[PDB]
Amino acid sequence: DRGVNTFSPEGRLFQVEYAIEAIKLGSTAIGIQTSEGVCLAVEKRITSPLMEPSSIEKIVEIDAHIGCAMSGLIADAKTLIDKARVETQNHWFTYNETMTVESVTQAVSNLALQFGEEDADPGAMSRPFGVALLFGGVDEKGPQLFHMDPSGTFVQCDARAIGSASEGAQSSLQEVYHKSMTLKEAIKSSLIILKQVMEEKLNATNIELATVQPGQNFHMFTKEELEEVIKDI
Amino acid sequence: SRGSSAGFDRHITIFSPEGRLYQVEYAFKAINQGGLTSVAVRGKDCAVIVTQKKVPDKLLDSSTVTHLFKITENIGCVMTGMTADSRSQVQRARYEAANWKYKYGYEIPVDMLCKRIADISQVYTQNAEMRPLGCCMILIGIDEEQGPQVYKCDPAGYYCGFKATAAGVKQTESTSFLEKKVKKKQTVETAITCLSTVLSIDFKPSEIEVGVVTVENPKFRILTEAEIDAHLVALAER
Amino acid sequence: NQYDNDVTVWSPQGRIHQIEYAMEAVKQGSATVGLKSKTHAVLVALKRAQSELAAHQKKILHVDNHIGISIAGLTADARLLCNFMRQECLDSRFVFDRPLPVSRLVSLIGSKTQIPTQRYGRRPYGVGLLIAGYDDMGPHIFQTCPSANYFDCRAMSIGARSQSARTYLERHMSEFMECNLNELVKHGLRALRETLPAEQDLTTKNVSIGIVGKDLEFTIYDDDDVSPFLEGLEER
Amino acid sequence: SRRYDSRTTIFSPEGRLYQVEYAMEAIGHAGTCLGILANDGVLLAAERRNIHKLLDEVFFSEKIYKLNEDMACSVAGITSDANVLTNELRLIAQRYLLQYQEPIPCEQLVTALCDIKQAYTQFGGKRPFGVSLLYIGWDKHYGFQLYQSDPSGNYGGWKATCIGNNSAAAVSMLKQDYKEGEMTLKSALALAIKVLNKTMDVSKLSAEKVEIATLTRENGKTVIRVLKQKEVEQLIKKHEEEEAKAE
Amino acid sequence: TGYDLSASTFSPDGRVFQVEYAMKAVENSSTAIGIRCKDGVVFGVEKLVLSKLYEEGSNKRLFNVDRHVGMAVAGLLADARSLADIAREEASNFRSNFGYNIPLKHLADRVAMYVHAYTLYSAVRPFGCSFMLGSYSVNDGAQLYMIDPSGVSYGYWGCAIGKARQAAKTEIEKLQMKEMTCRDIVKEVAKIIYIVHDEVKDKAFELELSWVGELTNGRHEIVPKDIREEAEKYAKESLK
Amino acid sequence: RGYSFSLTTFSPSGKLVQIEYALAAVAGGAPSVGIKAANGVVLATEKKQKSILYDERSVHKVEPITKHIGLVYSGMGPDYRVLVHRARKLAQQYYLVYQEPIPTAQLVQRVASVMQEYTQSGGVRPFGVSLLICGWNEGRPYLFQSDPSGAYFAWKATAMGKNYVNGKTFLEKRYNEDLELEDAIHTAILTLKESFEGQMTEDNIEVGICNEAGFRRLTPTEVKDYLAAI
Amino acid sequence: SYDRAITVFSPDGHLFQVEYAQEAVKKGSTAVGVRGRDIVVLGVEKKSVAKLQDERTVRKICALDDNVCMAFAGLTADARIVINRARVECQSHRLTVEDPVTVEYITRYIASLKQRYTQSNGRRPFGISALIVGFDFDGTPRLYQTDPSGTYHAWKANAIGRGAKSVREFLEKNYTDEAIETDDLTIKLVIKALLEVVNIELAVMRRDQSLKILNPEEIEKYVAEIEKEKEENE
Amino acid sequence: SIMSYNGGAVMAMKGKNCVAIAADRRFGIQAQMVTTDFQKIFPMGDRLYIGLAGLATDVQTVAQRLKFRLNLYELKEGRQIKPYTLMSMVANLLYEKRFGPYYTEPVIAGLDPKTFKPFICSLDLIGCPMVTDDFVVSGTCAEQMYGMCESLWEPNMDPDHLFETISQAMLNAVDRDAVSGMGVIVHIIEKDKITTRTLKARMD
Ligand SMILES: [K+]
Ligand SMILES: [Mg+2]
Ligand SMILES: [Mg+2]
Repeated sequence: DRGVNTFSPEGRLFQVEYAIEAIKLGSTAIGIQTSEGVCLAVEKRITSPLMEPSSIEKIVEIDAHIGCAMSGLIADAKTLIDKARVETQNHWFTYNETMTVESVTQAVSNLALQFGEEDADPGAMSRPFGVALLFGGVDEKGPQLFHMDPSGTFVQCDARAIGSASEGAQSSLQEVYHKSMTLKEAIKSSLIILKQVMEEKLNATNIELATVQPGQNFHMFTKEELEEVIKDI
Repeated sequence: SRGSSAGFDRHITIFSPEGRLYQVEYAFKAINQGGLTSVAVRGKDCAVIVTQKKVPDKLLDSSTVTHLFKITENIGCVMTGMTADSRSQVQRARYEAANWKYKYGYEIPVDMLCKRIADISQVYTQNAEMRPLGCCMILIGIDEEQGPQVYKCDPAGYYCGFKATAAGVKQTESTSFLEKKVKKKQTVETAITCLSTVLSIDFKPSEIEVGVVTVENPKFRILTEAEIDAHLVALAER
Repeated sequence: NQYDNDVTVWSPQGRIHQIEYAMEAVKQGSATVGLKSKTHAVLVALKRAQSELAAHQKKILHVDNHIGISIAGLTADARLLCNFMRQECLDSRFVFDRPLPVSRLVSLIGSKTQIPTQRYGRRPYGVGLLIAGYDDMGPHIFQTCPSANYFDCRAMSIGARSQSARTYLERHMSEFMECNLNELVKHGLRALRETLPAEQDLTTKNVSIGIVGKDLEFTIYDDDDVSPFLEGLEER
Repeated sequence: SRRYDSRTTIFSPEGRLYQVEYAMEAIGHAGTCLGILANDGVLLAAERRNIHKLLDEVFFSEKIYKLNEDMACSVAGITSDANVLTNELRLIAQRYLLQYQEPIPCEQLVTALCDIKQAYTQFGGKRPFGVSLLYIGWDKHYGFQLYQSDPSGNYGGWKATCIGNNSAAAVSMLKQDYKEGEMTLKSALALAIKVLNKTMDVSKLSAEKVEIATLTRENGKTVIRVLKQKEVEQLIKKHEEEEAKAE
Repeated sequence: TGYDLSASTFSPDGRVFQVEYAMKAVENSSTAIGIRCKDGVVFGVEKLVLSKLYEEGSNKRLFNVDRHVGMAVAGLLADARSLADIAREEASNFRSNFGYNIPLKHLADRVAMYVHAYTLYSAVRPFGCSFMLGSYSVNDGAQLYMIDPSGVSYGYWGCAIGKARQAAKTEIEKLQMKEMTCRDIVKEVAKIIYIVHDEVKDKAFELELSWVGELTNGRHEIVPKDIREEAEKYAKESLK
Repeated sequence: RGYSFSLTTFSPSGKLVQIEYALAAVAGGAPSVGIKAANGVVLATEKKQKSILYDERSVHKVEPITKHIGLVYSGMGPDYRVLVHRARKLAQQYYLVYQEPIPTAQLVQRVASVMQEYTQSGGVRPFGVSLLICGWNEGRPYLFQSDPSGAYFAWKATAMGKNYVNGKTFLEKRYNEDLELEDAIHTAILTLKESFEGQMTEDNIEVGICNEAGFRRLTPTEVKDYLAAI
Repeated sequence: SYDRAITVFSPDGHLFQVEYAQEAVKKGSTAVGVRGRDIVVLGVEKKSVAKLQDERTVRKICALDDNVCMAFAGLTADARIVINRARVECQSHRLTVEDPVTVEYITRYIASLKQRYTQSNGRRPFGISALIVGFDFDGTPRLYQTDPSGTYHAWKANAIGRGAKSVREFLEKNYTDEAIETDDLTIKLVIKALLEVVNIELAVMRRDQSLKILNPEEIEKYVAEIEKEKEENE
Repeated sequence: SIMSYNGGAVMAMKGKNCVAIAADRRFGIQAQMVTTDFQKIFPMGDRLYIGLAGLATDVQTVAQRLKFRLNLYELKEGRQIKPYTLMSMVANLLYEKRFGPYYTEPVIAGLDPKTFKPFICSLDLIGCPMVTDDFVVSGTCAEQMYGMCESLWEPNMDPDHLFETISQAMLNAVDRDAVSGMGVIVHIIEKDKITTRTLKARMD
């Protein structure tokens, strides 16, 4: 036993590497960035028919122009999402403008590595967050997707998958992704790929999908709108 | 029991199964790492401290090699043990003495200063996060009612007033020498004779340091080489 | 093992393993090169892309008009340090109405990063910086480390396979002081290109350049803006 | 620092709090202590461990503590820890009385203390208090009551119960002899001596070795009395007389 | 050892190995020396060049800690620099509270107590550095102090720290420094550095020289370039 | 800012071993005796006096807390000194609020409670001492003991430190409740003689008494007189 | 103050203190919730029986506010703490918004409390799960569950505690429109679910009508009425 | 004046093996009477009472805070508090607020719980105690009360004569004070009993 801020001989923080291992236990989430908008899609991973599927939220609205898909330890993600929300509203309060997707991601990523046990203020964070995040949104740079992991590294991505089946899903995303791809193609592609990589047979109640478009605010798809896109299978 | 150990009782100041504090016992061994011995004796008229002055090098400025310290103008001190620890305990003593005078309007009694330093050492024997200081302090001064005083405290937080005493590598041999001498019914002579016997050296005046306080001249005084020489010469002629 | 988990435990060889292990974070970052002439300081960096669809990682950050940095090691520590540096530069302009001298900023980094190397439960910063600046004493290239030590450099390279860059920089450093700016950047790029596997080449996707000097505020060049520096093309 | 930390407030692999369980072993070895609810009162009966020697007998009891006008308690476990907790109970009781100008309902006092005990098992990295308590009292909401709490900060109300040495054996005896809805202070006192006579394996039970306190109501006022040694001898005699008719 | 993981733990023989291990970090450092003479103190440092890419001047190991006090260091350089800041703060505060240049002895004792405080606790580690403090004034004369990681502080006629410590001390002992001047001693400091330098094991070094004396009017200053170079030339030619 | 975790914890068998080990320090300490007479209390202790070099009168084991309360201990002396200072400070705090000298029992409760803290509080060990506390208030004598756990007990007579088990059975076959103070001094000294080794003088035992006139140490010359008859 | 990290990651991404808190829940008394059409029911296993226990003092079903209540499985002391914090919060919400809390709101509050105790220095996680039930302003009935990790979900019906695995298996097969058409059957569905591992404390909340607890004479009616039916089925 | 805002008067008086304490019954706010049964004398013991005049909110707060402290004292000590000791306890509580005081000036009357010796005292609002062998007064009609007491009080009065004296002293005092009165309550405290009376009194 050793402290939460110990480096390994390879130059990584044990706790961060281990938090990255927790992401591999999460459900798969997919993001795709097109010139017409970004879409976020996530495997819900229903563990019983008694569970209400709509009470699983893994895509969340940050602001009207920004959504967030998460994988890993879901409870950990709450404080990050709240922080993203509060930051975008603070930016709006002060500057009377919308915050960029990259700025929101950056602010959240600055919380990654703020854990420890002797510097330590309240009972502030004792360990890293076991979460990866995809922030998808629209600002004046146009449509944009960013990925963040527990190390605080964040980066823009044309398409990205996270969670258990991300290696495979990412391989399928390299194959289908092109820059001139439409949003409706990107939606179908991501559903096709979730279908492959999911352990449960895909249907309209065990996935979630959301978009953000230049024209339009963050939109979570309904059972009915999902059924429409599921028909192509 | 008999040298038994459980848990962390050799690493921090917790009780061993016998009720011992091994870390405190080890602080006593740290005292002997310096390799020096110190002696102090009290008469009716004066109190004296003598210690070894080892200057192997001579690239050293020998005026800065000393274990004799002024605490107040009337309180002197010899430190035996780890040097930096010793210096720290001297600062604390100076601070305690100045503060006493500020609050109470009269010079700290030697017994009170010693007690205070011992009470502070005690805290390190009971709180796990710091070590004891590996050092021993002997204090001399004149009290207005009791006369000359010598006091010693140690890393266990024990303290006492003495007729004579010693510290460091040859403590037990100096104690025996002083015991057989005190058992019968000149204070600087006794101190330097004791030290010279137990080390078997017969000193040059630059190989010891001597500090005194007297009823007539209560200001702590450090002897010069010449003054020490005059005592060494006076002993040599028996 | 009993000496390698705490920055407050000296080993019997007079080492602190946690600091050495933090230094491995920087050896594993992608390489960057720093060099200077009489008039300019330039940074050049290789950016990694986690996949083909990911964007290449930022390696070069603006600190003030007269200072920029290149990073290797944990990005999050790089951002925290860069924010500290930015703040010290603002403070100095607030108080004195003049740029903070580069050597004084580097000292401040040394003090700040040394602190956690001596306290229980804290850790070194796992980031190494190359710092390009210009002030009254002319161009500078400094290097900072997880040990909190820092160095003033004619040129330097850090990160993976940077030993190759170092060897190129030594070979040509007697030329640097009198290079015009294009020559100097060409030198940086060649040193960086030595760190690359024989198959791999410098592209506009993977090179980032930072420049400051007598005529020029700290400026960052990415993507289409590095093309003028790459052609260029001395080698073979 | 990490190296020396016991880690007193963490779970074991089976969802257990080891320090709590070990405290409960300390209590299992302490002087036996029972309480019995009757229709017209409540009692506590405890084995004395300060018994005897050249001891001096200076306080009104050894292990029975008055908490306020309407409540008393007894303890089993680490005595010094018990002195901290009973002192805190008194304070909680007076804080309630300050604020509401009526006495603290018995259950609310127990609960307040149990929250402190719980906290010591969840944060702070300290050892828990090695104490179980029986509480007796009267309040205007539920009348005569008896409660038990333990080092986890768990508690419950009881019609009769036991803590300390040979508890399991005492609770057997009570389950059989205790008449729900039909006990008096006189029948509960006899039952107490019966159970203490079984559970003190220190064979021929004596008055010098037990403490009994009763809590009753008289003229709209709560009365809390520690039985004198003449009353305790007299009840032991009536239990010795009662063993035969049985022959 | 059992036993050697914390400065708050004595070993059974009464040692504090975390302090000893810090001493080892200094004893692996290249050598610095100080010499006190008739009219000042001179410092010299063997500054290893780990790369030819570094600037001539980089990793200075000689610092001004007040206008009248120089500091010469060996060991972990970040710990040394932080100690130079403590010394600076102590001298600055002294002037503010009492109104005059801090006496060297008093600054040495104060900074040594600070070093000492890092040798008692599991919460912190000992400094991995030893350092010398030098000054000159008309009232106090030339003074040279040295402090090690235990916080012990002594005054010296001549002193050496780092890996060729003992070899340096035996060369220093051949000088009659009491009767010599700074202008003479620089040459001898350079000479001694070239002797103890192991030019097989670790090629290439810069010599770093500073002084404080009558000839600088009690100011601590770099030795001027032309004088350094003549002392280097003397040292080099004395070797051959 | 400290070690915040406890250093005394429960073992699997429910023991607090740091306290048990503190008790072992007490048991290897120098002997102490307390006897409650009808009209007074006596405290006596052996001075572990090696070397003729000590000034015997320079430090004391038997100490006044107030005019009417005194102390002795067995175990580690420097720990005792801490508790003497706190008891004194507690006695004055009480006097400032109530303007009445602190009853012996109230003083013991407050001191025991400080001892309890050191069995639970972060980063410390218990005290390796047991105290004996004597006093006179409400026209009546008191004798108490307080242990490293912070538990206390009221005694008619007791012994602690080396050879205490035998001291207690000695007192058991020798104390009565109607015994005068001058006689109780005699038997206290006899109880120490049971486990002395070395031949007693008035310079290597220390005796304190408590009665209506208050608490004080006996002088060397008073002890010497009681030592004639022993 | 105690700044030790207690819950940390292990090498394969696990938070072991949280998993151990979860083992404490699995050794707790079984608790079952079913969301009916216009009723919501909670029931819980024995505790000990024990003839001498005052039944009132050990209920494992608790009102949070007029329109929300909960049951728990796991460490009872820990539960009391969570319960009081939620009660405090229901009153804050009422204060600052002048509506009663939704069942979700307070579920979400309890969950983030629990999550904080998995990511804060000096604290172990809470050793409990909770079933939280009630009605929103619009009349929609609600059953939520929380666990020591701070995860929370809505359920049609669910169990927690010892033998939650099998009881959840039973509910999956037995929860149908027919079993919850009326209130009597909804209540029976809970009691049959418990009798599968199990005595039995039980309580109901009707739309608007506030929390009724049953009643050991009214309970053993349903006990005998299911027990004799699982003998005909042999 | 802050002390005249609610008005009110209390006194205590010493006899032969007995003490008396009395108070007016008015609670008013400046000119307005609000209530005529307001309690100002609080038992602190079977044979020991404290009467408080001054600002009514602090009369109540001091009584409640004191009782808190006394209840803990009695639980922790063997015993019932001595009169002199209650005085010190009150002094201490008031002087804690030395720089933002409670606006109340108490009187204490009791008998020692062992010796049954009579005790009276008063304290000022920052806790200066005054013990006397005759009488003490506190309130808006202190001068009126001193005139009566100084003229009527004699030594060694039996319970009956003590009652008549304290009553006549209070009644005639408060009848020269606009903001004291609306009734008077008197407690006579003896070894074996407490006698509590309300007096027939002017209600203007
Ligand atoms: K210690
Ligand atoms: Mg009137
Ligand atoms: Mg009127």
